[PDB]
Amino acid sequence: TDGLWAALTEAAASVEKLLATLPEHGARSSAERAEIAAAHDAARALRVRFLDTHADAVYDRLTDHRRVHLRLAELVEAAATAFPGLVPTQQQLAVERSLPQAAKEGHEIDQGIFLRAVLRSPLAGPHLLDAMLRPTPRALELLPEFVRTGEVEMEAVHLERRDGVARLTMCRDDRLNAEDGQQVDDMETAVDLALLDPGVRVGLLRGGVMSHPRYRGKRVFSAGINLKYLSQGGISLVDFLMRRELGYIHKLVRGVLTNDDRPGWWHSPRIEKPWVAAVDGFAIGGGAQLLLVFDRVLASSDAYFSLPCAKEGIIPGAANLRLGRFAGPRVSRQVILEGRRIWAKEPEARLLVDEVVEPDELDAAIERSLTRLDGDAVLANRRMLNLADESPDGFRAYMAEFALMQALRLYGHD
Amino acid sequence: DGLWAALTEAAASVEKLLATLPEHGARSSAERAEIAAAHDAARALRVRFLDTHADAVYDRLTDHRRVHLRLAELVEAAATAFPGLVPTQQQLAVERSLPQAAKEGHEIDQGIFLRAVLRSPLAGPHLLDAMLRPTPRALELLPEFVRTGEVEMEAVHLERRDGVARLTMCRDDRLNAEDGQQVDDMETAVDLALLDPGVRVGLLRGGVMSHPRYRGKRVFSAGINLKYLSQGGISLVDFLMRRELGYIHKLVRGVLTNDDRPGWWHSPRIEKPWVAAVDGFAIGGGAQLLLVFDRVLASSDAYFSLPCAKEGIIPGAANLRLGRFAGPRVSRQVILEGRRIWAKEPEARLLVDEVVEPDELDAAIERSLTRLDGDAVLANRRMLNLADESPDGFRAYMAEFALMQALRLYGHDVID
Amino acid sequence: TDGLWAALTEAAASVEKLLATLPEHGARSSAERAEIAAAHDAARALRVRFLDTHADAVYDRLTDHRRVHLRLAELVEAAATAFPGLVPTQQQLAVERSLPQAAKEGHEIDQGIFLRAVLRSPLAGPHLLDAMLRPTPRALELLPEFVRTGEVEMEAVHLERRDGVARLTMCRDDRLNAEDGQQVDDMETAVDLALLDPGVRVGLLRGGVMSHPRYRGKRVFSAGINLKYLSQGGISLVDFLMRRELGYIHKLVRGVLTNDDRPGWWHSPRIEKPWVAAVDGFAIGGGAQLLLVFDRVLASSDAYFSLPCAKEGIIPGAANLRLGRFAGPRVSRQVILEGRRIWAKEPEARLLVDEVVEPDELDAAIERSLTRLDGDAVLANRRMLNLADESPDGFRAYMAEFALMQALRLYGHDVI
Ligand SMILES: CC(C)(COP(=O)(O)OP(=O)(O)OC[C@H]1O[C@@H](n2cnc3c(N)ncnc32)[C@H](O)[C@@H]1OP(=O)(O)O)[C@@H](O)C(=O)NCCC(=O)NCCS/C(O)=C/c1cc(O)cc(O)c1
Ligand SMILES: CC(C)(COP(=O)(O)OP(=O)(O)OC[C@H]1O[C@@H](n2cnc3c(N)ncnc32)[C@H](O)[C@@H]1OP(=O)(O)O)[C@@H](O)C(=O)NCCC(=O)NCCS/C(O)=C/c1cc(O)cc(O)c1
Ligand SMILES: CC(C)(COP(=O)(O)OP(=O)(O)OC[C@H]1O[C@@H](n2cnc3c(N)ncnc32)[C@H](O)[C@@H]1OP(=O)(O)O)[C@@H](O)C(=O)NCCC(=O)NCCS/C(O)=C/c1cc(O)cc(O)c1
Repeated sequence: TDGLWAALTEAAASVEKLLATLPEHGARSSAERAEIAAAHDAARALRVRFLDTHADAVYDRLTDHRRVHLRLAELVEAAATAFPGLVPTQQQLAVERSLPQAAKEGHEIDQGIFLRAVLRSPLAGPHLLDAMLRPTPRALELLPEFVRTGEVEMEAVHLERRDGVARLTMCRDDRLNAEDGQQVDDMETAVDLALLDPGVRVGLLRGGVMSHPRYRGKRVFSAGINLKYLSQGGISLVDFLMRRELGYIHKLVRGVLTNDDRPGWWHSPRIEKPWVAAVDGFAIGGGAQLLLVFDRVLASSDAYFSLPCAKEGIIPGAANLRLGRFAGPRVSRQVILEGRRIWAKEPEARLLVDEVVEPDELDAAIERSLTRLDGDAVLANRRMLNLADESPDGFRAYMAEFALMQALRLYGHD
Repeated sequence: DGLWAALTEAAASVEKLLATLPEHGARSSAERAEIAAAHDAARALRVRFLDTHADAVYDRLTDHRRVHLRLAELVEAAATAFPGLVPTQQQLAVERSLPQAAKEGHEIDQGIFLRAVLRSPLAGPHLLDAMLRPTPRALELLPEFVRTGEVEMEAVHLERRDGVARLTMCRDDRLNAEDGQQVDDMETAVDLALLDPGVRVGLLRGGVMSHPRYRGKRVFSAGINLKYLSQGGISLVDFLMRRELGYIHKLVRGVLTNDDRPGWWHSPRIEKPWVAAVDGFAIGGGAQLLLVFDRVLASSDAYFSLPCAKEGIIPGAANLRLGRFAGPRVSRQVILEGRRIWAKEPEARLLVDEVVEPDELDAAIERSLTRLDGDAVLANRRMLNLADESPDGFRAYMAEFALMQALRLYGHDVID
Repeated sequence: TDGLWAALTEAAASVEKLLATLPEHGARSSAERAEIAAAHDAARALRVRFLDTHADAVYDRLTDHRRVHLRLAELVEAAATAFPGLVPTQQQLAVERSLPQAAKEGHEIDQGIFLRAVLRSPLAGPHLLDAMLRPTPRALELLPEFVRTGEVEMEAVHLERRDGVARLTMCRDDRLNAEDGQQVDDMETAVDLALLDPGVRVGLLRGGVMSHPRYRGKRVFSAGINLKYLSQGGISLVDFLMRRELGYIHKLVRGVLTNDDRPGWWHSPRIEKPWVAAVDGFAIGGGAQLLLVFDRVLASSDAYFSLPCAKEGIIPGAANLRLGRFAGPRVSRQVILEGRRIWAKEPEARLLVDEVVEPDELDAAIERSLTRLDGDAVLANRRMLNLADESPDGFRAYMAEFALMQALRLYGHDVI
C-alpha cells in the first residue's frame, strides 16, 4: 500500500536465502555471522515499522474486526499463515524448538514484535486481553465431572473442592514445583474450574508434600522457572511466559470473562473470587510473582521470597509492574536488580505477607483465613481495589513492552 | 436503532407487573422471579442504550456541555427527558417510604446512568467540574459568614479564627454519624471555607459529645448512620455520590469558580490546605476523609477502621486511595478483613502524621495550623495531588463505583 | 481566525504602552501598579486561551510538523520571533535578567504558559520530550576525546571512565555543589557522555572534596539551588528549572534518544544505563531530588536529606511527582510541605537509601555496588521498572502543570 509490507517481504526473503545457503550455526565464520545478524535486524526493524501503522488492520483480518476472540497460540498461528514472514510458522518454530537455545535464529522475537504492537493498540489490546480471560476449552470440558466429583488430578496441580474452597495443590514433588508449559496449562485449567464452579466461594493455592530427598515430607511452594528447560529451549515465549501472565495470573486479578449467559452479566461480565496463598519453604521466581496478586498471603516462619530472575538473564514476569506498589522503588530494585532475598520473619516480609506462623499452627491459620472472605461485599471491594491498584491501561502497556523486552532476553548471550 | 424502543418496552413490562402484582413481601415464588426477570431485562437495556448514546443523552441535558448540572438536577432532568431511563421524583418518593428490603431498586438505574456518564471522556470531566462548583446554599450564606465569622448548621459548626476555617462536626447525640443532612452541611462549610478570602487553612474536628457513654469527650466520626441505611434513608445520589464528588473532591481540588477574578487563567479552582484532628476514633466514612487531608493528628487513644465491608457496602473512595497510603496488603487487611489500626501502633504512621496525648493535643493542633500558610504550600500540594491521583484515575473509579455501590445498596447481606 | 490572536496582540500592546509610559518599577504609584498588574493579567489570560486551541498549530510551524527536534532554548526563541507577544524575545529577557527579581515584569511566566500548553498536547508534548532526550551538541563534540582519554574536566563536574564506570564527581568545592545554569549544562553533558561511551557500563554520581573552611577535606553531595542567584534573578525558568528536569534528570531515567544508527534501534531507540549515587554530608533540595531516579543509593552514616524548597517558596522539581511512590503521601507531605529532614540512620531513611555505611567503609561499599549492575538483564529490568513506576503520560502531565506553577512561584512575593 505504501511500501512497508513489500519491503518486509523482501527483508524476510533475504533471511530465508541466507539461512538456506549458509553453514549451520556453529560452523559459520565471523563474516557470515555478521551477514545473517544484519539481515535479521533489517527484517525485524521492518516488522516493527509495518505494525506501527498496520497493526489494527492486521488484527482485524485475523479476528473479523474484533468479533472473534482468539487466544495467543491461535492468534500467532493465524498471523503466520495470513501474513507470511511477519511471524514464524508452526514448522519454523518446530525447527527452533529442536535446537539448543544458543543455536536458534530467534524467530520468537518476531512474535514479541507482533504481540507488542497488538497490545499497544487501544482497540486490539483490550480485545486480546479479554480473549485470554475467557475459559479454556479444557476447563469447560472437565467442568461437569469436577462439579460432580469435587476432585481433579492433573500432572502439576491437584484440585479439590472442600467447604466451598477450591484447593489448588501444586504437586510436582520431584522438582519443587518448578514451572513449565504443562504447569501453566494445569494452573489455568484449575483456576478456570475454581471460578466457574458454583460451589466454590474462595480459592487456595499451596504447595504439596515433596518427594525429592532434600525435601522429603516437606511442603514447598515454588522454585520458579525450570532452568533446565530454559537452557534446552523448552520455555516458550507465547505458550509459557505470555500465557501465564495473560491467562491464569490475570484471571486471579480480574476473573474469567463469560458469555452473556446469566443474570447480572450486564454489571459483572467476569466471575472473580478471592484467593489465598500459603507459602511453605520458599517462593522463588515465578512463585514469588504469584504472591503479588492474592487477597491474603500466609507463610511459614522458615520461608523466604526471592526473584533471582535477574542474574538468571530474564524479567520476572509482571513483578516489575506490581512490586513497587507493595515495597516501593528502593526495595523492589533490591529484590529484582540485585537479588535480595526476603525472609518471612524479617519486618519487611509484611510488605508481601499478611501472616507468618510457626509450622505447627500453619494449617489451622490457613483454615481460619478461608472463612473470612465469603460475601458479595468482599467481591465488590476486591474489584474496586484491583481497579485502583492496576488499571487496564497500566497492565496493557506493561505487557506490550514486556512481550518484546522478554523475547530479547530469551535470546541474549546471558 | 430500536435501542431506545426496546428499553421503553422493557420498562413498560416492569410498570405493568408492578401495577398488577401484589405488594412486595406477599408475592409468590413465581411472581418474585417474574419481576426480578423484568428488572434484569430493563437494566441490561439501560446499560447498552447508554454504551452508545450516553454522550447524546448528556448533551441534550446540558446543552452540549454548556450548562453545569449537579447530580440531583442531572438525574431529575434525565428522568423527565428520557422516561424509563432513570426513576422520577415520584417513584423515588415511593421507594423512600419503604424499608430497603421492600424496594424495587430503582436507584440502580441511576447507578447505571452515572456510570455511563462518568465513563465518557467528554461528559465525565464536565459532570465532575459541575460538582466542584459552589453550592447555592454556600453562595447564599457567604456574605453573612464574611461579616460574622460564624455559621451554626445542623451537623457542622463553621467558625473563622486567625485565618482558620474551623469545622466542628457537632452531632453530639450520635457520634457524628453521617446522613444526607451532614453531607449538605459539610459541603456548604467546605465551600464557605474556600470562598472566604480571610480563610487560609481549614480544620476538621469532632465536637464534644453528649451521649452518656461519651459525655464531655470529643469524637471524630462513627461513619454512616446504620439505622438510616436499614430504613432506606441513605440515598445513592444525594449521599453516597454527592459526598465523593462534592465536598471530599473539593478538599482535594478546590472549588471551581467563574472566570471572575485575576489569575483564574492559572487557578480556576480555589484550593486550600486542610488539617484533620481525630478524637476517639474515625470509623467508615470518617476514616475515608483522612486519606484526603494535608495533615492528620490523632489522640493516643484513637483508632481507625473501615467496617463498611462487614456491613455490605464499599467504603467510598478508600478502595481508590488506601493502597497509596498503606500498600495492597494492609489495604486489604483493613477493607476486606476489617482490620482496625490503633493510633499508637507503628502502622498508624501510614495514616496519621502526629499522635499526641490528650493533654497536649489542642496545642499541637494549633501549631500545625500555622505551618501551612503560604502560596508555596498551595503550589506544592496541588502538584502532589495531581501526582497522587490523576483526573482519569478518579473518574474511572467513581464510574464503576456508581454502579457497584448501587448494587451493594440492594444486596441481601445489606438488607440486614 | 477566531479572534484570539488579535485580542492577545492587543493585550500585549496595552502592556507595552504602559511599560513605555509608566515610571520604573520602584517609582510607580498604587494606582499605576494595579493598572499594569491588570494589563499583564489580561494578556496572560489570553496567552492561555490562544494556546488552548492553537498550541499544536503553533508547535507545527516551529517544528515543521514535528519533523525537527528543537530543545527548550531554541523552541522558546523561535516562538518569540514567529509569534511576537506570545513569549518574550531574547531582547526582553536580557532586560529582565539585568534587574533584581522584585523589579521584573515577569515575562518568564509567558514561557511557563507556552511550555504548559505544548506539554499538554498529546502530539507536541512527547515530541518536545524526545528532543530533550537527544544528546547535547557539546557532548557530541567532546565524545571522541572522552573515548580516547577517559577524562573530562568541566566547571562543576569532573568525569572519569574507570573499570567501565562513568564517575561523575560534582566538584564545586567553594559552594557545596550549589546548582546553577552552568552545573545543569555540565551535568547533562557528562550524563550524555556516560551513556554514549561504549566503554561505560554503569554511572556513579558523588560529591567531591570541599575547600570552603567549614567543610575542608570533607565530601558533600549537594546543597541544592543557588539561593544567591535565585534572589538576584540568575535562575532561569527554561535554561535551569525546566532544562534539568527534561534533560539530564530525565536521561537518567530513560536514556538518550539516538538516531537510527545502530543494530537494535528498532527495539531500543534510547541508550539507558544503571546509576549509583553516593551521598556524603547531605543531599538538600535539587540534590535530594536526584536520589529519586537512581538505581542504587548509598549514604554516609552522618548524612541527611531534605527538601527545604517549599520553605524557600518554590517547588522541588519532580519530587512532588516521585516522592509519594517512595515514602507515601504522609511522609512526602512532611518532607515537602513542612520541611521534614530525614537522617541516614533513622528507619525511614531506607525509603530513600539502600545502604548506610560508616565513613571508613563507604568507599569500598561504593565499589562493591558498582560491580552488581553489569548485565543486559539489569537494563531490561530497570527499563520495565521505570515504565511501571512513571508512565510517559504521568511525567508529561506533571511537567506541563509544573512549567506554569513553578514560573508563578519564581515571581511570588514570598520568594522576594
Ligand atoms: C536453593 C534451592 C531453593 C534449594 O536447593 P537444594 O539444594 O535444597 O535443592 P536441589 O537442587 O537438590 O533440588 C532438587 C532438584 O530441583 C531442581 N530445581 C530447583 N529449582 C529449579 C528450577 N527453578 N528449575 C529447575 N530445576 C530446579 C534442582 O535443580 C534439583 O535438580 P536435580 O534433582 O536434577 O539435582 C534450589 O531450589 C535452587 O537452587 N533453585 C534455583 C531456582 C531458580 O533460580 N529459579 C529461577 C527463578 S526465575 C523465574 O522463575 C523466572 C520467571 C519469569 C517469568 O516471566 C515467568 C515465570 O513463571 C518465571
Ligand atoms: C463501636 C462503637 C463506635 C462504640 O460503641 P459504644 O458502646 O461506645 O457506643 P453506643 O453504641 O452506645 O453509641 C452511642 C450512640 O451513637 C449511636 N451510633 C453510633 N454509630 C451510629 C451510626 N452509624 N448510626 C446511628 N447511630 C449510631 C449508637 O446507636 C448510640 O445511640 P443510642 O444510644 O441512641 O442507641 C459503636 O457505636 C458502633 O459499633 N457503631 C457503628 C459504627 C460503624 O461501623 N459505622 C458504619 C461504617 S460504615 C460506613 O461508614 C460506610 C460508608 C460508605 C460510604 O461509601 C460513604 C460513607 O460516608 C460511609
Ligand atoms: C545547611 C547548610 C548546608 C549548613 O552548612 P554551613 O552553614 O556549615 O555552611 P555554609 O552555608 O557557610 O557553606 C559554605 C557556603 O556555601 C554557600 N551555599 C550553601 N548552600 C548554597 C546554596 N543552596 N546556594 C548558594 N550558595 C550556597 C553559602 O553561600 C556559604 O557561604 P560563601 O558564599 O561564603 O561560600 C547551609 O549551606 C544552608 O543553609 N544551605 C541552604 C540550602 C537550601 O535552602 N537550598 C535550596 C532548596 S531548594 C531547592 O533546591 C529548589 C529547587 C527546585 C527545582 O525545581 C530544581 C532545583 O534544582 C532546586
